[PDB]
Amino acid sequence: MASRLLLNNGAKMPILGLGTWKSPPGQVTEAVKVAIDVGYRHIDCAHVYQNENEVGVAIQEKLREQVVKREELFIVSKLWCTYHEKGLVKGACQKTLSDLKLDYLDLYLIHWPTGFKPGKEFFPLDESGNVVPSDTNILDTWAAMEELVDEGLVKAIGISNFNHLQVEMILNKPGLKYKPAVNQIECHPYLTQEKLIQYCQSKGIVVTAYSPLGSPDRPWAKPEDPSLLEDPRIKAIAAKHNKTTAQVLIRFPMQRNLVVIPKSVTPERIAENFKVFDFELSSQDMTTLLSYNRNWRVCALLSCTSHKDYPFHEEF
Ligand SMILES: NC(=O)c1ccc[n+]([C@@H]2O[C@H](COP(=O)([O-])OP(=O)(O)OC[C@H]3O[C@@H](n4cnc5c(N)ncnc54)[C@H](OP(=O)(O)O)[C@@H]3O)[C@@H](O)[C@H]2O)c1
Ligand SMILES: Cc1ccccc1CC(=O)Nc1cc(C)c(S(=O)(=O)NCC(=O)O)c(C)c1
Repeated sequence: MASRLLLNNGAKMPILGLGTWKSPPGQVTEAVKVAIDVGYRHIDCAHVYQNENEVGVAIQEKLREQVVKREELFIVSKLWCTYHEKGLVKGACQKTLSDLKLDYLDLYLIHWPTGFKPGKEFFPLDESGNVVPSDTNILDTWAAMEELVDEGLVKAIGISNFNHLQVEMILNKPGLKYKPAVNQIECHPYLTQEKLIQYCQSKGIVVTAYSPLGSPDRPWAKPEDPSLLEDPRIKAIAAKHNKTTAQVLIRFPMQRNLVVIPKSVTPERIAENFKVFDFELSSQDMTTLLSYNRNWRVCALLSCTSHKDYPFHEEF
């Protein structure tokens, strides 16, 4: 199938990208270099991951070696919650561009709809442990994001972890200049997101599925949580196609017209995860995979369930 998807800004976004959350600074440079060598042209980053400087080193080296041209790459980053205030958005984007060593981003996303109190702490908590919110609203933050497009800093803007009512809020914003091009959300067989995906696609918004493998290395992974990589039913489907369960889990969202960003710092897995364009899951396989949904969430942002903009109280 097509290796890239058309965005509403006219640009094409590679449907397969490399995730970098939890990728150690001392290993992420080699991971990104190997990914580019193998064919990856889309890298998903974020200032909150604390490794954007090292990711930038890999990108610059490959541009310098002439393995790829800048226009061939699709680099994505995200605005953290403590910079939702209108006057802090540009500076947050500039820090990311400085670390990645690029003069523009192909896509910049609002990481979460929730704004936090500005400061050096990524998760500011009060004397009682709750996250301290900021009195900023999604609409004002969006206007600040639109300004980055007009200034040439980013080619497209989008959102992440927004529920359908929050997406609707932006689409109905008075004076809306640029519609969100992408909504990056958690999606895998245990959290299929049928309703939200249908809603977004019907509005011309491309959906990127994160944690496609169930984020086995998530820090809060409890010793006996569900495990997609070891689900016997998924292993059976992979065996039938002579592919690994990870390849099946990556091919799954692709056939739903979604962009997918598996994360890996292991050279052999980075290469294996890219060999997903040579096989096809049947309609029966897809429907079966969709039946495994349990509404199980890897990223629930539990510390902000009290925030006025917490996205997961709504059904979708
Ligand atoms: N917008 C948001 O709020 C948000 C939230 C969560 C995630 N994300 C993004 O989505 C990306 C992916 O999600 P994620 O990091 O949560 O997890 P993931 O991609 O679902 O899983 C990553 C884990 O799977 C392993 N792995 C990779 N390929 C494998 C293979 N072929 N076989 C067996 N194991 C394999 C990795 O190990 P090794 O690395 O050791 O190989 C790592 O432990 C992120 O890195 C980030 O860019 C964004
Ligand atoms: C428990 C624990 C132990 C060691 C190191 C970190 C943590 C907690 C942790 O990982 N926090 C956290 C960090 C980030 C950076 C995000 S996030 O919002 O950035 N989502 C992940 C992503 O975007 O890939 C979230 C939700 C929680």
